[PDB]
Amino acid sequence: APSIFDEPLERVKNNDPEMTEVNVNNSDCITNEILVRFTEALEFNTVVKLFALANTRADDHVAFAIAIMLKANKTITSLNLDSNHITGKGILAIFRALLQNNTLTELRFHNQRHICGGKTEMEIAKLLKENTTLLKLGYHFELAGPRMTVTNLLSRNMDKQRQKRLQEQRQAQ
Ligand SMILES: [Cl-]
Ligand code: NA
Ligand code: NA
Ligand code: NA
Repeated sequence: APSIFDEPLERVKNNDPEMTEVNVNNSDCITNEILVRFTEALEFNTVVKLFALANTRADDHVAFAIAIMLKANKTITSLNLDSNHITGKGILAIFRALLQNNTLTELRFHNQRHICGGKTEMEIAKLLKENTTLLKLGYHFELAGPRMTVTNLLSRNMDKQRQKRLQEQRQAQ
C-alpha cells in the first residue's frame, strides 16, 4: 500500500542531492510510523538541511526517534516540531541529544497540545548550558528564570560561533 510519502521518503534514503529539505508540516495524511521512517532515513543522510514536521500529530515516540537521529546526523541545521503532541519527555530527550550534536542551530516547538511545565523548562535551561551551537530556540518559556537564562545562552552561543567563523575566515587569510 504505497502512500504519497513513498517518493520523498525514498529520496531521503537515496541521499538525493536535490532533496535538501523534508517539510511535511500540516500533513493530515501522515502517520507517526511514517514520521519515524523519515527520521530513521535521516540518520545517515548527508543532504537534508531542514526537517520540518510541524502540525503532524507527532508524539513523544517521534521525538525520541529524532533525539537518536540527532546524535548521528551532522547535516540538519533546522528542526521544526511546532504544533504537535510532544510532552516534556520528548523535548528533554532532544535536549539531551544536543549534548552530542554540534550542527543543529535552530530548534522550534511552539504550541504543543500541552505545555511542558516549569520543571521541564528548568532542565531545558540546564541542558542548554552544555551546548554552544544552538542559536535559535523557538519556544516561549512560561517561567522567567529559564526564559532569561536561555536567552543569555543563545546570545553566548551566537557570540561564540561568530568568533569561530571569524577565526576560520582569518585562518586562510
Ligand atoms: Cl533521553
Ligand atoms: Na536509511
Ligand atoms: Na550529531
Ligand atoms: Na578583525
